[PDB]
Amino acid sequence: MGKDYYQTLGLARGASDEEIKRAYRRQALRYHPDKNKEPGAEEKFKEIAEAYDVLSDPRKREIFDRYGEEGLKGSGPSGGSGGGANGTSFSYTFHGDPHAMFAEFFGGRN
Repeated sequence: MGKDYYQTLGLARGASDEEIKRAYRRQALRYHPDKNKEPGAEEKFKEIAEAYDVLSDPRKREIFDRYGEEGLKGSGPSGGSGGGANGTSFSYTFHGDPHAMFAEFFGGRN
């Protein structure tokens, strides 16, 4: 339905940076390799990692915040052109994967 980052974190849209980190920890633990091994859920984890990605990274934070998810995937206000993609397909920037951030922050623990 909706790829609401806060709903994928599992908290209120008006939550705090700290709560976003903690909420993210729960979710990253939820889909941690040693906790959950399922195809598609691995992609859900990417979507959650993406959710946080922007919450941790001001560079996509403004974007998400400004327009939302569609303005980051390439289907928002200029949907179809995806910024400069023009005719090129493009998923969420899962390259930006704060499982390295997570591994650094919490290390896959509580």
